[PDB]
Amino acid sequence: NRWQVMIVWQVDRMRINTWKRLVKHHMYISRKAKDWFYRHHYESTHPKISSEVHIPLGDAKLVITTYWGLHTGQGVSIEWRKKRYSTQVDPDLADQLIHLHYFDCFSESAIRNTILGRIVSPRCEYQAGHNVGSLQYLALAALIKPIKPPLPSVRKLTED
Amino acid sequence: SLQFEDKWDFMRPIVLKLLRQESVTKQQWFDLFSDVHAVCLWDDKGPAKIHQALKEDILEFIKQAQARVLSHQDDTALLKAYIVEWRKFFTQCDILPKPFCQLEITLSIVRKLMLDTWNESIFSNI
Amino acid sequence: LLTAETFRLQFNNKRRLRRPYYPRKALLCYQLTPQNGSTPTRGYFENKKKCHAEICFINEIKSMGLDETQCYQVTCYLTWSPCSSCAWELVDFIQAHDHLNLRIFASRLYYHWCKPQQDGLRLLCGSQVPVEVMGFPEFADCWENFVDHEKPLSFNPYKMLEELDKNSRAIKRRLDRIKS
Amino acid sequence: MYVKLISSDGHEFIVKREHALTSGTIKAMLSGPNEVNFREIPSHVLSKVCMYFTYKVRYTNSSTEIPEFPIAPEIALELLMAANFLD
Amino acid sequence: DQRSKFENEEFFRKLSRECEIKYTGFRDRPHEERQARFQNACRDGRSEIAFVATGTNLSLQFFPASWQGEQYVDLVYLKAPMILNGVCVIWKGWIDLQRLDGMGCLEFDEERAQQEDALAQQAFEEARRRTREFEDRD
Amino acid sequence: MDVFLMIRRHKTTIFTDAKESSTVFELKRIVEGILKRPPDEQRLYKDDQLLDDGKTLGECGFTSQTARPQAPATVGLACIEPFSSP
RNA sequence: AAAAAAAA
RNA sequence: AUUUUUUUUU
Ligand SMILES: [Zn+2]
Ligand SMILES: [Zn+2]
Repeated sequence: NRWQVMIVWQVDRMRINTWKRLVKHHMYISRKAKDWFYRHHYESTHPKISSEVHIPLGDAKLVITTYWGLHTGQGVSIEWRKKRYSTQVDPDLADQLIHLHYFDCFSESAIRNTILGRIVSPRCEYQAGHNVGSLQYLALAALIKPIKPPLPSVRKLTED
Repeated sequence: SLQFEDKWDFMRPIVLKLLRQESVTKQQWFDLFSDVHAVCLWDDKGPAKIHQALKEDILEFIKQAQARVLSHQDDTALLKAYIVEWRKFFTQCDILPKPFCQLEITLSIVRKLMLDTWNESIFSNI
Repeated sequence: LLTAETFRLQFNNKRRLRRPYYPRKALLCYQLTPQNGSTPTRGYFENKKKCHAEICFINEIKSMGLDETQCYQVTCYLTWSPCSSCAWELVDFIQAHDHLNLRIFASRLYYHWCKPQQDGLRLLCGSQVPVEVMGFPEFADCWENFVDHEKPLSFNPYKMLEELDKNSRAIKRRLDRIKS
Repeated sequence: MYVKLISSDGHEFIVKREHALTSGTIKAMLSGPNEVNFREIPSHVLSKVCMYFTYKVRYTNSSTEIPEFPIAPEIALELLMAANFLD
Repeated sequence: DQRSKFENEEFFRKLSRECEIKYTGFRDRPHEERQARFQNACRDGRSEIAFVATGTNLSLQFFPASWQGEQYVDLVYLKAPMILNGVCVIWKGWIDLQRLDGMGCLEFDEERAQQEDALAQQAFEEARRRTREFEDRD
Repeated sequence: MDVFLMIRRHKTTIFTDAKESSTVFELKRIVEGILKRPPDEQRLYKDDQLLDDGKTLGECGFTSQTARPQAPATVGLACIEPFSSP
């Protein structure tokens, strides 16, 4: 018998429902996640897949799959795909790769304006995309404290 | 705030001592690093004014080198002068680009500036 | 292959259909061009039970076999355009197979007022698959290609083709405005 | 092999060379024509820079838990300037 | 750098430590009957089986091949080759020789590392290494 | 997670690392030798207990959670000079 | 009751 | 014959 092996992170119903509601809200009601995709449970022939969120990053994409009938059941999986090449991706790296393309971050000339006290327009409200970088960011975040409906983060959905 | 006024002239002797392979203490190096950072930070007109100043300095040094080597018009004298001046360019291309690291951050380039100045003054002429 | 009457009836792009109320069913006319030099391969599929035309086409192209390293240009003229399930299965198939340049041409839009169908069409466009409305050039191409003209027929195709092209302006504008 | 960064107040912070090589400013400053002196960075900020050197060189390899660096906001702005000098 | 990446990055250090793996499933059913279901599920590959790693939500899921389209994996033979975090690995362990619990860890997949395509791998490497911060022009 | 330590001899503020239950002699064998000082004529201190002379890793066995790289714990050697303030 | 057009 | 609304005409 042939098999395909893949990592599923078991999650409960409340967290999966919250993630789906948030991604749906920011796809349509809001404007941050218009470029994403969504594959409902009736658009896929896989008997266990309940949902699929596609996040196009450049010429590649990130697929977050939510499953139906597992044990101890459902779960979430994360994959990075580029033209039939696929890798498993952990939640933290998934968030970091998401923040590279989509949600607003500090501009190039953001450290200087803060140094002199000048106002900085483009902030970084997607903190979940930053998991150690540089001391400049840490000091900047300690200086300026940076959404009522929380943005879609893969690490909060895939908690526990 | 304090950019290029009473500041570039402060490091000008240090810049010309860094050029021509003149001995410079480490404390002067650290002071020049701090001054370059302050100039590039406080008013941000560094990658332009520092750029022009370094370009004119390297061009003036190249012209002085041409003046000092035209007195050695002999072919053997020209060759030995070129050899020692190539040692000088090696040392300067090694040492000079390091202090102006913030030039890249804002926008080294002084190394390629010296490279093209030497190409125009020497390689293009001879 | 198709028929002149079958072509003019089943490939209509109008929103009226006159007093007679024959049903319009989704059809797929696919054509293969390899760069090696092989002749174009022609075929047509219907919405057989469960196996939507697109899905049947995918199964046909998978089963008949082709080389992986040779780029092939596939063009499918769909009567009704692909639905969301087909828009996703086709996207997955075209991502799996690198050497297939897929061009979808729709004579009319399938439930274009529903959000999931619009999102499926945007998905198809974004994932390297250009889906465009039929115009006069492709209408004429699939006319003289997938129809035998030996048998006599009424209604000069010249008029037929111009009628279809004229009908295919409002839906062209609708597709051009549907991508966002 | 341990470098000895001297602050503007004379406070000498001795740190491992590979820890102080994190910032490109130090890496470029040391090599050329040991011990590094500073004219602006005070002790209470060079100390935090060295602490961050150790913290990053320890936790960069880790991929599961990353404890937050405790930065006092009332000094963070000034700290930022020092970081802008180094990184 | 794929070969070296296994030995230092903490994710693989915590994953490859001979972790205890417990099958999750029909625990409500009687233990003898439940191990019977596990045995007959491993007999014919027409079901899914999940191992919960005994303490974390991470689970290894085995699905039949013909569930996501047609497009080696065994079942003491629990070899599971995959591409994790960009590097080819094999999750290997034993749970089927015992009743319903056992051991499992990771090993390097040198053959899959060499056989894997290069352009996409370096594309992912560049994507992972780079940081969004202070990258947008201003 | 090995303990991370800083030694404050007046102005000098050495930074280093040590094992969770490493002995004091291992702390001041070569690590202190960077200051060009042998173990002789040297004795470690810790807060108020003064650590006596050494070799007693029990009292010197600071817990890993009590001394993080983010906030390493001071040691002292001999008075100390407090850090300046803005 | 019929024909034509636009939008969703 | 994929539905709703709007406009014009008989
Ligand atoms: Zn950000
Ligand atoms: Zn369909």
